Amino acid sequence: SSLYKTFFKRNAVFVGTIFAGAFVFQTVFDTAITSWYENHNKGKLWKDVKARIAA
Amino acid sequence: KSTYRTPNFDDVLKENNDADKGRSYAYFMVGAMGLLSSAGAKSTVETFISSMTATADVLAMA
Amino acid sequence: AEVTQLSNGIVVATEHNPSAHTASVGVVFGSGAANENPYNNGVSNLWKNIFLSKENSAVAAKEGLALSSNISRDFQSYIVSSLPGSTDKSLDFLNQSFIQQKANLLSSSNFEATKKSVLKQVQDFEDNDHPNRVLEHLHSTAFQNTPLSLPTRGTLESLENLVVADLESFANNHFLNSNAVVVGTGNIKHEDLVNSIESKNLSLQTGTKPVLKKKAAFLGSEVRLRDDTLPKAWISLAVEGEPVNSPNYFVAKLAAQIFGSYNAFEPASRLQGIKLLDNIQEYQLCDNFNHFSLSYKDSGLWGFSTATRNVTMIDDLIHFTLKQWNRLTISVTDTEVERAKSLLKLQLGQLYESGNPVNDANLLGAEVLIKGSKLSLGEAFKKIDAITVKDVKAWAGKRLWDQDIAIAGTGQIEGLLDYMRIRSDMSMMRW
Repeated sequence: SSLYKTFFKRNAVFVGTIFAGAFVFQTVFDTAITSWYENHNKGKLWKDVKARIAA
Repeated sequence: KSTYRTPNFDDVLKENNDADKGRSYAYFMVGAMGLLSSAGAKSTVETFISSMTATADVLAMA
Repeated sequence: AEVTQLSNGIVVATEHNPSAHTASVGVVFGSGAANENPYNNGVSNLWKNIFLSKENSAVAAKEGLALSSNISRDFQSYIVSSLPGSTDKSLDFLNQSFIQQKANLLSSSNFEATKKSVLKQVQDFEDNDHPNRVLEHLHSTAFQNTPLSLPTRGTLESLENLVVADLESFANNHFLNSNAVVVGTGNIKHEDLVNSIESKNLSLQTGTKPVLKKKAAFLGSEVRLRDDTLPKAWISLAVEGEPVNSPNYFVAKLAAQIFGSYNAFEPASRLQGIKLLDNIQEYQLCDNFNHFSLSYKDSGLWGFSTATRNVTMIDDLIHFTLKQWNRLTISVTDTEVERAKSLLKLQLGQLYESGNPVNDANLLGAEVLIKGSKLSLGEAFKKIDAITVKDVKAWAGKRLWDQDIAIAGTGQIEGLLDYMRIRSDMSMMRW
């Protein structure tokens, strides 16, 4: 896979880059999961129930 | 048998047309494992650390 | 200091030196053990042995000529030494053996007595010459199923099953004209020799070319010849080096000089300007070691060989040595490079200019067969002095850093750790 040799060129990924990528992942991954989860449960959430309420 | 006659490894050896083929795959795997672990460790540490923050029942607005 | 070479029908190469008492003449063929097969392996060595047979040797001794032959990987050579005056009688003996007696040397009484001698010869090697035995197996595993893997002396099994016809078949395919170079060293002039050669005509198998093959390739691997009865451990480890006629041919040789060679019993050796020695002398990790940059036509090997009685610390020997090599990519100093230049010149000089013309012939012959010429000793020094720290680093970062290795060893090697442990040391952790 030449896609690897463009970014890291035959060398292993260094801890600094690993740590940095981890912070990014944490945020991205969380939003992706929360989104899917809330969508999959559309109609049941409190957000949805509050929309059909007015007091 | 003569020790200079190296046994057959053809079934294991890759037809080297792409020299750094196994290396790129190994390093990607090693790198991805290192990434998901660090994120996992971070999340585990925060979970434990946050258990020590003010509990839901003690945040009374007097 | 002059490298003269001309072609008329055959390519003649010479290098004169008037101060030399003797003169050496010989033919060097562009084919060696690297041209053999796994099954006729040892044919070249066999040829060398009959050429030096009691019969052929006595004929030259009466005439006052001395015989010498050398079987290598990329080439092969047959040399006759004589006084500066008998420079003509050497050519008579050369032609008389390669055309006239190309059937008298191969008698069913001479061949058998010779085969019995190379058998006891190659057997003795495998039974006792552990350092060379290990170095030979290093080539064997490093270049497996490729030309450079075949050992020069051949294997006992391919040797004992060899016949007169195999010699002939090889001779009629490689001892050709287009795969040859006549060399002369000593004191004789170029014009002096070429005349005696261009005099006697006859082509003999002209236009014929040797068979082709597949390109040599390095394969990271190992062969472990454990033998707990031997009193030491002998190991050789290397990475893919440089082929002759490579831009980094000299950078590689310099790099090997940085770590150089060592002998724990020689007081002076323990004092060399080599950082690795601070680590290995504390617990005496080895009796000796020596680095090398072996170069051949298609490839080469860069690494080291070592011998040790400290069988429970072999891992420290390997570990300290590999940590030092890591340095070449990241922190080798100006003074280490400069020390290497000076010592490389001294050793390169002592090789190219010894008091022996037979060595000169082999060096000259081998060079002209590959690049069509010979780089003058003074030309080398210019290249050597031009090497910078930046060069060594660029080289190491390509050849040594996180690269596969090849390992071979014999004796008490239980302490030599697994491949991956050694391979992991070809680099260092960094942020």
